[PDB]
Amino acid sequence: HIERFEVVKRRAEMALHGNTVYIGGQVADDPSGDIQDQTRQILENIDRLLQSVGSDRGQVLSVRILLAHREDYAGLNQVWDQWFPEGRAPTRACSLAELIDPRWRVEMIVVAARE
Amino acid sequence: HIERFEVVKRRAEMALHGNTVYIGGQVADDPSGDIQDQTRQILENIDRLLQSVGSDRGQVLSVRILLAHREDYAGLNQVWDQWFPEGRAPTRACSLAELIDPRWRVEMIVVAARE
Amino acid sequence: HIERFEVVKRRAEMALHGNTVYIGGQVADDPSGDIQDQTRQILENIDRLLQSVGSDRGQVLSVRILLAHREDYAGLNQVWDQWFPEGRAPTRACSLAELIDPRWRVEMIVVAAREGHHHH
Repeated sequence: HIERFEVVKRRAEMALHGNTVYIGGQVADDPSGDIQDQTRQILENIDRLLQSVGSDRGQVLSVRILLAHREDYAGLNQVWDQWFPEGRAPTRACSLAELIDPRWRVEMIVVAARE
Repeated sequence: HIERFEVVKRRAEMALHGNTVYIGGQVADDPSGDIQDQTRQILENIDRLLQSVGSDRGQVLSVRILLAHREDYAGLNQVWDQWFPEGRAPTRACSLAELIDPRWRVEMIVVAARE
Repeated sequence: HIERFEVVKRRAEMALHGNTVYIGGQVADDPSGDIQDQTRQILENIDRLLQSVGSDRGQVLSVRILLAHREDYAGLNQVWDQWFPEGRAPTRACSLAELIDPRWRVEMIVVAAREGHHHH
């Protein structure tokens, strides 16, 4: 009784297992912009996915952040550090990575809870 | 007498915690072939591992795919995109990475359910 | 409800969801040391975090290991092999990665169980 969302042959965007939510690699739908813009797009899409299963921004457990360029780290954090409800930031791990599309400045992978 | 010198690797292959399955990084047993062959080997090993604990290919939650070479992306997907039952692909995040053994074309890290 | 530990705007060091423990990216507090030193520092901080919630190093489920330099692989594994009770080491996946601070030789990301009522 795994529930899946936005499913194609290649992937589900999201899978729910009991009360645990898995969200696969998230990138900006419009990767033409800067790190701040792409970060915001990804976080907003995460908001939308979470709301669709009865979760929310305060229920995130872990985020893996794959960052394309070191120079973008401050801009990533500018958006991220203002985002989560007070005292409810998830665990986080950010490193540099080579992503499939050279336009992507960042990719996130998420585990969350659903009450 | 005889003295034996070996390289011995004792791998934590899987850990089960209630109804969630964590699989250690998986690579091809025989990494001499192309991306298609290596991808097939790893997915087949995942079938065997999941079978052994009462899970299956339709119960995968997340797969992190670490691809060694950009040129192998299409070949990875050629196999992957035909693998999963309809509506049952896991969440996925693929990026390029330098792997421990230069022979490996891909490594996969799996979380699955056993219901 | 989720319980979080060592929380700032940027991150919680640890989040507990029922009996599953998530610990975020762990790097050495003092990164001037070699791979063995940094690996020990990281595993000790993981130990402290786990025990604070009633888990322990025999209850880890997965560790993602991001290694900065190929020549450090043997040193990482030397400590790893000295650390965990026989047969109870967690699943792992190690690859080479560029980390944010060039001084960091390794970074680990952890999922663990919190089973029993073990006091530390």
